[PDB]
Amino acid sequence: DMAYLNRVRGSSAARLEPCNGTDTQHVYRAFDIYNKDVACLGKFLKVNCVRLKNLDKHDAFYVVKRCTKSAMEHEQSIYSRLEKCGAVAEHDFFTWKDGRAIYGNVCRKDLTEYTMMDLCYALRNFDENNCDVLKSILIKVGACEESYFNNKVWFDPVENEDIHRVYALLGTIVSRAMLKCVKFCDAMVEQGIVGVVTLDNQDLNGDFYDFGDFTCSIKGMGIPICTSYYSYMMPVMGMTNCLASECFVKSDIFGEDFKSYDLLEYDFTEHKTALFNKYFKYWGLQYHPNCVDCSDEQCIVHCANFNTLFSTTIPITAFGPLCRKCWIDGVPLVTTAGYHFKQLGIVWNNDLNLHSSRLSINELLQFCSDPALLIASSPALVDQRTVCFSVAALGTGMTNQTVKPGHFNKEFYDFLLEQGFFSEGSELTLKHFFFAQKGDAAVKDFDYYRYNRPTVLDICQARVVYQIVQRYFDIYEGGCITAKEVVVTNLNKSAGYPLNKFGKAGLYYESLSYEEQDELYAYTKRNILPTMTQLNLKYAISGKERARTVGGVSLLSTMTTRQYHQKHLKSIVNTRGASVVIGTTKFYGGWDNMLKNLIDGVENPCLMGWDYPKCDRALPNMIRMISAMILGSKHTTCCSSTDRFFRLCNELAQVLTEVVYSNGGFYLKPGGTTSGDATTAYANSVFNIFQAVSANVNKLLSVDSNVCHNLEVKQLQRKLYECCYRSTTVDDQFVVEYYGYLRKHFSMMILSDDGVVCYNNDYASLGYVADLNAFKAVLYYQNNVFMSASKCWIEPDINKGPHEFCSQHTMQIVDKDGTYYLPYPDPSRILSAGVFVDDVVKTDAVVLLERYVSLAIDAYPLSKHENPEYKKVFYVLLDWVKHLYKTLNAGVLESFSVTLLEDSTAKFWDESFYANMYEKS
Amino acid sequence: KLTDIKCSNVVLLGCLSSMNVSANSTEWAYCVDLHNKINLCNDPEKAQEMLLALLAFFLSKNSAFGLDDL
Amino acid sequence: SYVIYENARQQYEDAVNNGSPPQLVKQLRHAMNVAKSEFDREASTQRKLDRMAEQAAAQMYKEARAVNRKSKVVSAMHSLLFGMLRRLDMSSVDTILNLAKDGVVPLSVIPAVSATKLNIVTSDIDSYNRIQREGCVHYAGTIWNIIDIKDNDGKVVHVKEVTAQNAESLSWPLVLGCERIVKL
Amino acid sequence: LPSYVIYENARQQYEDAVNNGSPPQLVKQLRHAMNVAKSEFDREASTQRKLDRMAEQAAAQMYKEARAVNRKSKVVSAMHSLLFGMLRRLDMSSVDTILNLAKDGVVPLSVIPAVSATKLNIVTSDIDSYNRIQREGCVHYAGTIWNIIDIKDNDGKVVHVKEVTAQNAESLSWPLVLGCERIV
RNA sequence: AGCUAUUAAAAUCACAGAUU
RNA sequence: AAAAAUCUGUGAUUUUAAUAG
Ligand SMILES: [Zn+2]
Ligand SMILES: [Zn+2]
Repeated sequence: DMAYLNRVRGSSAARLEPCNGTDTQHVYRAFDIYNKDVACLGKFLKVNCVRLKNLDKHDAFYVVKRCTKSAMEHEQSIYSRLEKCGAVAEHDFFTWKDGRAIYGNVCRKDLTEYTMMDLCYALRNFDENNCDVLKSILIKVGACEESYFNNKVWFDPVENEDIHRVYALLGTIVSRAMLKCVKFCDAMVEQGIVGVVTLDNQDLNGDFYDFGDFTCSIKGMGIPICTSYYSYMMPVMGMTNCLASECFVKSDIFGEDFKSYDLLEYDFTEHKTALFNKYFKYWGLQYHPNCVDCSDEQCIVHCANFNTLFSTTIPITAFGPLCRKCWIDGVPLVTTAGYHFKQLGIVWNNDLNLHSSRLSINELLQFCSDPALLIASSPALVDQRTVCFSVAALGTGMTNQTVKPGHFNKEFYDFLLEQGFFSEGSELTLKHFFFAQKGDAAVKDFDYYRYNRPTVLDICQARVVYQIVQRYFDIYEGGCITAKEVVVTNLNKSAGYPLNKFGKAGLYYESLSYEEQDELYAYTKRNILPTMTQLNLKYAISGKERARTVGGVSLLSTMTTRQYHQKHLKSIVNTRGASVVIGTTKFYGGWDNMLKNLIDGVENPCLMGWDYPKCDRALPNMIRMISAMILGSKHTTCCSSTDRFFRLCNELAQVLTEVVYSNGGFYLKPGGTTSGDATTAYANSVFNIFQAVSANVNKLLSVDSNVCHNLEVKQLQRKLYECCYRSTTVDDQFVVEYYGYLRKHFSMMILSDDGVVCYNNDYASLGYVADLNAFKAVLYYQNNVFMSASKCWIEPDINKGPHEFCSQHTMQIVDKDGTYYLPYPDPSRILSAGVFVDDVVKTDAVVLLERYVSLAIDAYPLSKHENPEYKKVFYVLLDWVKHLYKTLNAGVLESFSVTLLEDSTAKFWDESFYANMYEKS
Repeated sequence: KLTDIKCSNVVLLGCLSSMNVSANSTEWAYCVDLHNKINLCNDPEKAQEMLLALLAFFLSKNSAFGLDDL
Repeated sequence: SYVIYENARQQYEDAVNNGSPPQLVKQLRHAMNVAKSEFDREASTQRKLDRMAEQAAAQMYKEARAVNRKSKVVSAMHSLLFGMLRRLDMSSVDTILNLAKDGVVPLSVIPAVSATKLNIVTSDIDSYNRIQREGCVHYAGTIWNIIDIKDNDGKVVHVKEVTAQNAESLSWPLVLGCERIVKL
Repeated sequence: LPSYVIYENARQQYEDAVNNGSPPQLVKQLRHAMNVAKSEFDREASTQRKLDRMAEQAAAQMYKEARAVNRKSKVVSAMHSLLFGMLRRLDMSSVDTILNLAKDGVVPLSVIPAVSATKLNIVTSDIDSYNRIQREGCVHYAGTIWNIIDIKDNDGKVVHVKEVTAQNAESLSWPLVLGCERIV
């Protein structure tokens, strides 16, 4: 005992406190192991190491590993060649005697408690319970004091903004690790060692150790492999902002020592390339600073991922449209000549003409809506109410907008009290009202883009998820359609800014002939047209106090965007019996078919849903771009490679990053999404399936393959890991095999950002499929928003249907020999919809009879409900409609002496008319 | 009681908004603060207190005229 | 016009009961069939105007009602509020309105970050005693704290030797300034 | 065309035989003629409605086409005024100067107004930030010197520079909007 | 020998509800 | 000055289809 403890102490140190004595200590640590019998990224228990604490240093553990003498000597040969570099911890080699055997020992000096893998794993598998590893690492590294954790919500990004400040202090750890990785790989090539380097070999300090599986070779021409080292760490280095030290401009715009000409620079191509060769030297694959040089769709995702990581070092004022001098009718101008994207880089127009005269409507229309001329000819602006960058203000000055309350319907309310509603028994009461807003409702709601942050995907895993999510959309068809064949439902709607100052969308759709619409559309396939959205406040009944804004995209964006997508979008609503439900009705038994189809085929079923906190604001840029790439993948014959790129840029330039006009000031939007896009309800759906699949892939990799017995799952895990981190091309044979495995055990029902899942319960408990504890993990490092467990639900039995879908509860009833589901709403919504109205003339019901019809159609399902109070909700609406019709008929008789016949309209206060709408076939 | 209070204050902002209190933000941020909080309140005792604070402000704008509620 | 067809219908349908020659009956029935066809056209043309008349009357009745309501919204809404405040059983609303009906009414009310500020006009000593109790103002169902008092062009009352000396001697009205003790 | 006259002539002959008791051998021929004349009249009359409804279709289309021309000519002439209204505001002397400094003659759009414009609007939230921006009454932004010319509070009323001191700052209606101008 | 009536469907226009 | 979509209700005009005279 003591004799062995003597030598481990070393020949030049002392003060080692034994944590477990001469016996090894059992501990749980994360590993990234690929082997003939296992391929996992989880954590394993290890027994071979004795750990000792050094008392003098802040955090220094003497760890000694004992193994067969041959293995100890093998490491010594490897260490002796590598030791002269600056990335290897001090090793000491010796052997010790036992009563009947000899065994070797390898002693490491001053190794920190946790490897780099534990930091990465602890952040990519996160839940507010059993989080002691992440909490521990913060304290020892020195990011925050222990008093910080006293706050019960310290971990919530959208409620504790200071958290992003704490993580940034870990940025030095991550950045320091990489610069020591490139130094180590260089030693490998020179000294001639072949091996695979991974995170679990590295301390938090940056030193490498535990290289027992490396093999020797001739000096020089060594081979290091680092696909899994960088890939697994990618979300962390973007979440922790590790490249802050590389900021190009280190002066404040408001400082008196600033210079003017510094703002002009826009071309940072050389700067980005220098970083790549500095940190990712041995990454292997090519990297094109400007995505216009890429070859495939997979390369555009690959390069655009790096650009999002390197965009943190570029000034915020360098992005946006690039404008140029121009001549119109002989007088000068400033007009768009390109664009500078955070993701895609710099793109130049292929068509710009510097001299124009006798403008046609097409030239006149795109000149007027292009921000270049209006932004340049107005004063500057500094708005301290919002974090978003903003420089412009109308010559007329700024203004403000308020929101007025609703109008109270006295006659209907008195009717409810007479019937017995709203009694002090507290059965039902009003919950939806018309809320007012202060003068700054718009800008202070645009400020919520603060939550948008530059997330970075681990590209080695987003390749496979991009393949699987695409398989869900292979049923539908798509292509380009001529302007003669488009369909528009509402011509009486705003055309955006500044075109709305002259007329609504109908005026422009008839002033532009078909040939001029196709001329403009063909022009957009080779040029970029920036446009402005306008923030307008929604005025409708709500149950929550916060105001909600919706942007109206300029006409030239939607007029061209839907002509490019209309054929694909209309196919999603015509296909029936698929994952996307956007086109299915809830009447005529549609609700029963939707649920009965979802539940069919899943063994041992369970039911769950989930919620995205602030989806519109926190949606990452990278995953919104991919949603535009998947929906455009159908254009295979009608467009060449370059035509699809310039149609992708036009979507990013007009929707993702925009010049937003609100209350007389133009602001530069940082990202996210806007509800006014032509692909809103369908671009959300693709993102929704991206998170659901990405949660499956993330967890399936982490299950200990050494104890799995479902051979089909065991083989899938090994093929999945091999296809991600150890292959250059995805074999589509596996994807069809894995996609056919989700459809049997993880069936889905998706509709925009609202969806339901029916999943095999036995597999989820073991971890072969996603689970609510897995959706917390994927959102934290892919959306950096915390998904509180109280906002989602689980229903362990299918007889009750989903708890809540599309804001409507579900009930199951038995009738004759058949049993079916029925949706019914929240009762307070139907009653409150009549008491409070948004227009004064609606206070008198007799003017609008048809408002309570078509509102009792939604209330019929309540008639089947158990609670007698809920039953009254439907029958009161029938009496109310009866009261109105008999009042109008007698009123017309007295006033004009003509009697209306009641027989034709007597079907509206009998439940037989309403029941026909929830009858199958 | 409670549902009468939640409806007797929707008409108050209707009277105040018609009287053009929206011109100056300081007095419109005071009313909208009460209007929003009174609607969400569940305790009838507290909801009454806010209504009286809003009602007292309304009288200050010289809008009493003839009263039948002696 | 329709009476002609009915007279022919009654006679010719009854003719079946007598021994009229079949060949004449065939012609007689043919004429009756034509008359019935004409009657149907009269019914369709007449009633198509009748249903149009009903629609026009109902449409204009709704329009007349709608335009009538919008012409008196502001005055009507004030009555709506004061009719609603009666339905409440609380006595607090009665106290405020009773004071307002009296000679004591509030001046401008100032929101503030620290505490709201009140200004109250007290025309007579009785009005001052109404709201002032224990050295504090009891208005709007809350305790309001007095800071300073203002005379008719003066502040001499500030010493608060006011209960009897000032009522007989000095002029009125008397104005108070207060702040809310509890912040909402 | 003359079918109606032919039918009327046949009708006259038909009654001019029946009313006096003409032999049936002639009446039968006339009755056949009436069927021919009436049926021919009806078929020709069927064209009248087709022509009439095509005439109204033509009238609706012509008016619709004519109205569309007026609307199109109105908007384009309105956009010329807007487009040439903005051309009058450009300070192209200042803008062109920076375009020479740019290496390739191109500059970001989000930087032109902040570098070349002559007026700046600053919205301040708290006096803690006001005194951070203002120094001796001048503001520096984008490495350029601006001086304060005008101030307006949230309500839209004018505020004096001497009125923004600490004690009176609490009374003001923040946010406070400053209007600045450059000195060259 | 082609003309009149009642239902069903499609299209256009107008208004009104619910959902993300 | 009040957005992108899906579903449903009422009314008016036109056409088509079926049955009856
Ligand atoms: Zn590339
Ligand atoms: Zn295409």
